[PDB]
Amino acid sequence: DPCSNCPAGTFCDICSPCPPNSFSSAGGQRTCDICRQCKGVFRTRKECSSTSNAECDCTPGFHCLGAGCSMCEQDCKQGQELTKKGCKDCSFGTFNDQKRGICRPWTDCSLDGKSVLVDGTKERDVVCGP
Amino acid sequence: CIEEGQYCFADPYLC
Ligand SMILES: *CCC(=O)N1CN(C(=O)CC*)CN(C(=O)CC*)C1
Ligand code: NA
Repeated sequence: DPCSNCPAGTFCDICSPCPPNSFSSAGGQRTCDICRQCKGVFRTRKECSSTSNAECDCTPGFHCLGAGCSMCEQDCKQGQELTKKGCKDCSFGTFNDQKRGICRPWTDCSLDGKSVLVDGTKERDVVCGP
Repeated sequence: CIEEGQYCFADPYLC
């Protein structure tokens, strides 16, 4: 109650503003949260403020995974997929059109009762002719 | 998904 007036940017114990490298998102807090820091492969997208957390993306050659970019995952080329042992070319039959994710099998045109209008590649799916 | 290592880094603030 006394504290509910301590506004965002501060905590209560007496409304001391947030320490360095600390923030408070709303008024009323009995403490400020420590700021995420963007280290190694994580680059700073938005600096920490007294009322907002730091935001991180990834250095070029990596890309963000997870809610709020909790992980940086190495890129590969179209026609590859990342593995526990690095970028591998797509096996014949499979394609990746992005710098992330897995090689996916070509479409089976026979199944939907159609011919392969155009052959696939390690970057593009086949195209079927109805 | 691949394991955390030299190809994928986890920010332990988040993780
Ligand atoms: C698909 C990756 C994934 O969800 N996990 C693996 N991992 C990594 O750090 C990959 C770079 C640990 N996991 C996390 O979710 C950590 C934040 C699970
Ligand atoms: Na925030």
